Amino acid sequence: RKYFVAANWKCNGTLESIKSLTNSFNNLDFDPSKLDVVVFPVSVHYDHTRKLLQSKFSTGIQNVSKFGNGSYTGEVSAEIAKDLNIEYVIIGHFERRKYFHETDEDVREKLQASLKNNLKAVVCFGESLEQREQNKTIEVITKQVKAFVDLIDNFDNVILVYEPLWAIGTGKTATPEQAQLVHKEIRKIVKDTCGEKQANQIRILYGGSVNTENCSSLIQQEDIDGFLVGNASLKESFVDIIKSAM
Amino acid sequence: RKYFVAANWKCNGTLESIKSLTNSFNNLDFDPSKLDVVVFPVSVHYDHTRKLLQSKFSTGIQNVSKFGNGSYTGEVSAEIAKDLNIEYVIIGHFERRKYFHETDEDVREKLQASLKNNLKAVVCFGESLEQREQNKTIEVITKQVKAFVDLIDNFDNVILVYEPLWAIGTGKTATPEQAQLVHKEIRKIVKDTCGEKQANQIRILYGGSVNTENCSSLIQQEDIDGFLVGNASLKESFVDIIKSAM
Ligand SMILES: O=C(O)[C@H](CO)OP(=O)(O)O
Ligand SMILES: O=[P-]([O-])[O-]
Repeated sequence: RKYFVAANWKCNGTLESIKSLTNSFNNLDFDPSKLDVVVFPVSVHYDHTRKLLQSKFSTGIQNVSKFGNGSYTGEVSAEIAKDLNIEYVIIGHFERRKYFHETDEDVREKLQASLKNNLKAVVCFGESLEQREQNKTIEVITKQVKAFVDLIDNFDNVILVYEPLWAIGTGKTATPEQAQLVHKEIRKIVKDTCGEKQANQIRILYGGSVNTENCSSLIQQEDIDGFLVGNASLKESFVDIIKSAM
Repeated sequence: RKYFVAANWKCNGTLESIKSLTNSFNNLDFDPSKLDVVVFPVSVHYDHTRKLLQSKFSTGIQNVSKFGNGSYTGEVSAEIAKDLNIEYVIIGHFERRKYFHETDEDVREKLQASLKNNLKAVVCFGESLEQREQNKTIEVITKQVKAFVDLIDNFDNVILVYEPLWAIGTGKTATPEQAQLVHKEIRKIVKDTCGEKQANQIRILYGGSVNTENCSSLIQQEDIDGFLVGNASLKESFVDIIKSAM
């Protein structure tokens, strides 16, 4: 599988901080045919970020609308993303499910709209602390993945992300071994639902706390194909996280 | 009061269509010291739009986060807007109340963040067909305005918009006089919750259907200080709607 390292800048940045951060990223010599490196700035920072990053970096946005063009004040359609050659979208991030009540059906509709417009999708899911302590991790992830997985018609163009919500902001820690087991089962669902080749092709990223210290322990696991990185991707040392995939 | 004519492009535009439309808008000679004219493109179109419009046109975005900077994937904070010199935000548009379940409390929180970060805000509210048919227009608008109105300190920098939801896709039609009656009531609510001077300063825009054939009849009404214009603002003839306020 081609490894995939993504920077989710979330709701952070200034014009000047992005100028310095993108300059630092550009100093890393990597081959984009060997690994994908994608930066997801805030929507209003996209043009600045895409201009400042060298062409080896891919870019995307952090959300996309389930509606197409029309009377949807504040939304960005997949059609507008296509017209701007915004290559990737994040869908289903836990912060959208938590604060903006995004549902599995919304994730399905956004994936559908994205694929129809030739956008590549980074689709997020994962179980809560209570679900995990109830031994419901596989029931929860299965339902979340089955909400959308039958739409995938090209297994390079959809990238899955496991978010261990039980170990985000809970004072709990996931280990590489724990993450590897969930990733194996995610790949088993894709297998079940879409077939063995397709399952062995798709990228499944880890979306819990990634930093320069733990990144290699994660990506060296057999079924962990890269990361969706949050706060560590706002630092110049994010290049060392990319190096773990090189 | 200075009149205020705003283009809510909603979720519409291509880079090419915006190049043509902004060129047509730039041909209109008007004096921005006498009239505010504000364009609200989609977030990922903002940079292109602001570079293409002469500064006589003010610009803004169609939504803003209720949260500040941080782990809010997909949101745009008021701090980020301010660093980009985005001048205006729309808050509380009925489409966000409808499709994204934005509440009065969300509107308040977005307004507080916006004003904290020295943005100007276009704040929308209005009653449904059922509410009007139950004779609850004033009760409903009083509650919607009182959810946020105490946050306003500079009554030039918050602009209210009445959206007659009862006449939007209902087959019902608001006459300019019916609009005027609600605008006068909104101004009375501001007078009694804030003060007389405050109420006489604040702009109250009509946010129902505005086109080249009705704009003159609306802006002549005493308590109508401009418009938040939808589909008609995607047309070159929007310049004639601007002229009606000149
Ligand atoms: O990966 C995301 O996009 C996350 C959600 O937590 O951020 P972090 O890497 O800091 O945990
Ligand atoms: O966009 P509205 O005036 O129909």
